[PDB]
Amino acid sequence: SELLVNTKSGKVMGTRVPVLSSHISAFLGIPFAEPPVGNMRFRRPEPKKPWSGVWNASTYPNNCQQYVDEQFPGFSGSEMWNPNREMSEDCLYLNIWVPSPRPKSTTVMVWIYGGGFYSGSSTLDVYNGKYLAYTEEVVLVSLSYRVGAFGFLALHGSQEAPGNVGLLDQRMALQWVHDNIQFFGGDPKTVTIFGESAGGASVGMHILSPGSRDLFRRAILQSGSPNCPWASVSVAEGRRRAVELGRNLNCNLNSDEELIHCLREKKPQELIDVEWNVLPFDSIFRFSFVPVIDGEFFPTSLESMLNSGNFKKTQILLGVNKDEGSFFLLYGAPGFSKDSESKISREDFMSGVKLSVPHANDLGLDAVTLQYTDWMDDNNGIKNRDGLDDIVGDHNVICPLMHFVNKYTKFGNGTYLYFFNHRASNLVWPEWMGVIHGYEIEFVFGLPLVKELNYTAEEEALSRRIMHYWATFAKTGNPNEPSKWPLFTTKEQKFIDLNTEPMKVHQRLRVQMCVFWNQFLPKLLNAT
Amino acid sequence: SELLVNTKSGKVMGTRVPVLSSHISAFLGIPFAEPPVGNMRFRRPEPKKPWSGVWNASTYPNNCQQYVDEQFPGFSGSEMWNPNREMSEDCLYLNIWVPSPRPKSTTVMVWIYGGGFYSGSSTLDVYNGKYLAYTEEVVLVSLSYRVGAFGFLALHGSQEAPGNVGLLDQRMALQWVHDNIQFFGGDPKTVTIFGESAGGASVGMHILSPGSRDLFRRAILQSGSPNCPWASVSVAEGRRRAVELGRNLNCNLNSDEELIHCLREKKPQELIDVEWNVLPFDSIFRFSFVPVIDGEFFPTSLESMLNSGNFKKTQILLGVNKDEGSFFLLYGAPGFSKDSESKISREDFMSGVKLSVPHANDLGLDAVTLQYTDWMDDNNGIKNRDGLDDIVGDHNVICPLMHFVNKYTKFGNGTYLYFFNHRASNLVWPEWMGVIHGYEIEFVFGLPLVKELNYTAEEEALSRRIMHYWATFAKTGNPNEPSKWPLFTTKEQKFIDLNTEPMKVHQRLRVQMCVFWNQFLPKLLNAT
Ligand SMILES: O=c1ccc2c([nH]1)CCC[C@H]2NCCCCCCCCCCNc1c2c(nc3ccccc13)CCCC2
Ligand SMILES: O=c1ccc2c([nH]1)CCC[C@H]2NCCCCCCCCCCNc1c2c(nc3ccccc13)CCCC2
Ligand SMILES: *[C@@H]1O[C@H](CO)[C@@H](O)[C@H](O)[C@H]1NC(C)=O
Ligand SMILES: *[C@@H]1O[C@H](CO)[C@@H](O)[C@H](O)[C@H]1NC(C)=O
Ligand SMILES: *[C@@H]1O[C@H](CO)[C@@H](O)[C@H](O)[C@H]1NC(C)=O
Ligand SMILES: *[C@@H]1O[C@H](CO)[C@@H](O)[C@H](O)[C@H]1NC(C)=O
Repeated sequence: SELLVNTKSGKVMGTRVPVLSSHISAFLGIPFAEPPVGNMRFRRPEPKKPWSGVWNASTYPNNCQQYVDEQFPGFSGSEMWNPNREMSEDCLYLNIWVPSPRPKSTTVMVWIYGGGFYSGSSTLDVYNGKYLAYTEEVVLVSLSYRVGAFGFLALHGSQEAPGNVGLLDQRMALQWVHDNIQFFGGDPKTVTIFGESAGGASVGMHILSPGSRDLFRRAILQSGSPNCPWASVSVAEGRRRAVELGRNLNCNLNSDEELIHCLREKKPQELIDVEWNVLPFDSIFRFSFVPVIDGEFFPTSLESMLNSGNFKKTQILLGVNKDEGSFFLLYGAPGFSKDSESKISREDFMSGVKLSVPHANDLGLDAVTLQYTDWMDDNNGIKNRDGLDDIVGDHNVICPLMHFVNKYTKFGNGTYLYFFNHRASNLVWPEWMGVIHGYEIEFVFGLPLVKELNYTAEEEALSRRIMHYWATFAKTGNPNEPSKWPLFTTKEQKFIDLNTEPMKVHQRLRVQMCVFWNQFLPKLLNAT
Repeated sequence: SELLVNTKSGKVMGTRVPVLSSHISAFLGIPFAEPPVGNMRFRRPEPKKPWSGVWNASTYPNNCQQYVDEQFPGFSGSEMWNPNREMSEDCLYLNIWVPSPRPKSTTVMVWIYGGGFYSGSSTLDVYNGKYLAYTEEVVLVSLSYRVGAFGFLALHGSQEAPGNVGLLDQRMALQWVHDNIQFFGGDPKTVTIFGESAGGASVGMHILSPGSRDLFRRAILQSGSPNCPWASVSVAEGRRRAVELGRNLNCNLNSDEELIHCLREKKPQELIDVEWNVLPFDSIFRFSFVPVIDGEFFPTSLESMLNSGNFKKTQILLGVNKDEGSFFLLYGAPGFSKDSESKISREDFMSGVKLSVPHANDLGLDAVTLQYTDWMDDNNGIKNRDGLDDIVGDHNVICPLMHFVNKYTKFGNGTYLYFFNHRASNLVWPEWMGVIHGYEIEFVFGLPLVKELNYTAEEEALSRRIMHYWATFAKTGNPNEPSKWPLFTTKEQKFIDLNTEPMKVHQRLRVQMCVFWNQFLPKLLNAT
């Protein structure tokens, strides 16, 4: 049977699903690790023990325990990101969509969800892999990994909560794909890992980590990169946050063992209830438990690894959206709200910059403020709002990505860069938010091909070329079919806009602002 | 003309090639069998029909259809093993390097490539025979043979895909050398067949097979022997895999004729795409289509043939490398990777032993684990990594070879044993891999004599003594020129280390571990 597959872990039985008036097989909820519960909470993942009998992979698995967004109850704009299954610490599963008839040995794509390392689910409707698997004939995999304290509580030195375990969950699912995807018709020598936001940062982290490099072929990074300011912390900062988490739950803090034991007796929701209290600064776009530069998963600092070419050399395709920062301001900065145009006073602009570059002294805050203010029109509310939006996006996503791409390209085997600036016709978020962080995903997963979702015909056409670019790149290392997306090179630095207009090629994506964020401000904060 | 040679099959025209500031003649691509295409796929080879006119033997022939390594695109360490010519089922050719001026009747050496019986090419740069032909004045021949399903699909009972045809390809090239090498100045009564890994196992198979014995004089086996656990299967297992291959390609499986007809209509790459899906166990160092103990090429089981002295009696020179197993763990076991020191956890060690002795029950896995674990330091990552490396190498190469050599020596006419443990100064593979499977070949073929390859002067000197040992042994049955490599005897069991230090003689190569693999574990698995 087409729905029965024999893996090295045991037999698994899928389910047939309809897609654009046709059908494909889906194997939902395949376990790849032992449930990280009880004493295994905070520990490195262990491989799933093989099972006898047939594993029912006909329904989505649980989502990992995470903070749930309740800012706009029932608003589809925000709820489409929340867990749509019951949450459970027993959440280490992967999902596979396989073309029908079963391919023999085709291109594989593995999706790694984002969510700032504190949330995310592989089961969301925008991540439904049937459209891409079907339209491009690829075997599409989506994995899961522990987030929040469960995935990233870090007490360096302890083997009980070493940190980075959520990245080790990702690695284990990739080990499983490498080892078993051939039975589903996937080619283990042609797997592309791709992800957005924290998922894109994760993809970049597996490209850097010696221990993950051999498990995949190529990579796609969407609005995220490994060196993002919110994507990692030192082992000392990770320790300080773990201790502060324990302090919030009245834990004995005399030894790592005492702290970890206490944290393990707490119900999941007790950890999530105080998670946000450990941030060191009043800040925006900062998450509590994220990867740690531990000397193992990351052998040295991310920057020296980038400088010395200490990373997987292959092809990469990556890019950013026009208004990466808007939703972080909506959710966390004074003066911004969902139902108003959010014109910002100079006072709110300034408290907004303080929130956006939490680690800066007064001189640094003045350098950012000057760089983003039009002094011939300083009380223009629209300009203040847009300037703040760009500050958040440039500092947190764009400039870190541009720095990663220029460092990568020097040693890599091929780079394709994009700038996604299409505002969807059916967007439910207000206009001031522009092309929002996460909104290129629906085009990557082909949602505009389904009539009921109400996209325009040109949006469907855009979705189809993006999917074909992503799959063609996954298959060959080049998004182009033998109008050209030019290669990004050290010298030329070309990239394309990705929207409904005829392709335009440009150069040096946000160079002006990124020289400020990647060279000047850091020098400024280091001297003062 | 020195480049024109008249053989029993027709005239062939060679090409003059430069070597170490001198020159020799090369006759590349001489056909020895009819192309095994169309309805001849899976069939025994047929002798090449003589041709009129002159055969252009100035360029390398195609390589046989095989799985291609893409784990490290462009890495020279791995690509030096991949086909460097176009692949084609039309691949049955041999290559000859002849000293200049043309010898009258000199020592002949025939190289049989390895590659686990699923890959390999006679045209690789490490197999360039000009250095050895030139430096030692031998006529050097390299043959080819079908690998993968093309060479070893076995449906015992059928004459259409009887199995072992790849070994019959080897035999036919040897028949051709026996019959025609005199015209190239070679002495047909003094031919030494030599090969590495599956090539060394093949050499041992022609020593056992009654039908191949009279076609050569002496033999050299490098890191491989006929009784290796991965080198053969029963006719029942061969049948089960052929049927499973057919099942993977939606073949009618009602009769051998139906299955074979279906398999013959498939394009080469369709067979290679699913080849790895027929292995019975999750395993490492196991290949899908290998020789079958069929009652014809091998009259009875390999072990009873060894026990009863049913094999060619002559002299043999053979040996092993220090870390035969490392690359198989890199490529197939969790926790190992090219760019890290690969320190293994106890968990990865254990899943590694399961993968390495696929055919063992739990008690057997416990016996291997206990034998290779230092219990005073069980979490030592380096020790776990090295222990696993030794398990793979001892079980797959060393102990099978030691068993073959002790059985052979009882009836043979002279044995010389070696242990190659020199790690090359210019090795591109990480340190943890040690003296890798296949890395003595470059010394046997004299690559260190070419300055541009960057070896040390002592490496050049080592290469020169190995080449002179191999050629002197091929010419006389003794590697020594009238410091001595002592004869391996039943009583003394002496062998030498082969490296840049002064020769040291030792005894009983890995006896302790090999008594475990050759006597205890098999008894254990047979009783339980
Ligand atoms: O001092 C502090 C700092 C923060 C906070 C507190 N105290 C107290 C508790 C509330 C917490 N605030 C809730 C913030 C949660 C994280 C900020 C981001 C808003 C929620 C994002 C959820 N999901 C989205 C995701 C993506 N795009 C989106 C776009 C629009 C709206 C929501 C999106 C892209 C993929 C990742 C998830
Ligand atoms: O369940 C399974 C088991 C295996 C596999 C799959 N599924 C799915 C497909 C991939 C296949 N894995 C690829 C394995 C290929 C064979 C394992 C060995 C690695 C490739 C060896 C290629 N060439 C080499 C050869 C030699 N020495 C070498 C040394 C270092 C690196 C490569 C070397 C010595 C001569 C023979 C070839
Ligand atoms: C798999 O689970 C679903 C719902 O949990 C159920 O409808 C279906 O019958 C199950 N299949 C089998 C054979 O257990
Ligand atoms: C990628 O590598 C191959 C060989 O290693 C080389 O021929 C090709 O030019 C490289 N491409 C780029 C964009 O560096
Ligand atoms: C032999 O073939 C090579 C290339 O295919 C060519 O350069 C050479 O001229 C050929 N020799 C003859 C006489 O056909
Ligand atoms: C090899 O055989 C010859 C004669 O058959 C004999 O004189 C010689 O001693 C033998 N050598 C060995 C090592 O058995």
